[PDB]
Amino acid sequence: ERDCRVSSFRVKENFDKARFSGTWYAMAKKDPEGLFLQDNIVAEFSVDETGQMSATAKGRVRLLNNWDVCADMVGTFTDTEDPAKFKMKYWGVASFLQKGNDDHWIVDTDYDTYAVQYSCRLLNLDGTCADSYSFVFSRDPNGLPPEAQKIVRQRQEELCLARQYRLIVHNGYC
Repeated sequence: ERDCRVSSFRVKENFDKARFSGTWYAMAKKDPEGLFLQDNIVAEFSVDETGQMSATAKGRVRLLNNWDVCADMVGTFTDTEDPAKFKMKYWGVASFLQKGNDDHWIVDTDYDTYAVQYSCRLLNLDGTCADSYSFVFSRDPNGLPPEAQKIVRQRQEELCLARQYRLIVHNGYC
């Protein structure tokens, strides 16, 4: 029944930045081709007076051949016609870490407990994603409440990414 084509994905109606700001702990990730950001990923989102969102991040990274650092990132959200969809230009502090420009969309959030972010870097000829990534976000490093857990799972399914995610640990690396 449900569609798997990008342009169909729902997003957070009336997305509010302000409300969003703050610390978010990554509980689950759905890796894209060429994984970066391993685990212990904590993100600190903000917005300045203009209405411009931005954020930093931090987590383990597994460089080539086993060499794991504690990266520190920087993103800067470029709006779009739709409130929940942003163009995110990111880069790390160390000129050697990864740089890019990725679509960042807020699929769903309640602002105070969980969030579900989505990103599709390369579409297929059929409209489905050929290279995507997801983040389940939790305002608490211990998990979300059974109630939040439920919509979140509902959400992972609407993105046709269910049971594709993987638990994100916070064992204290960073």
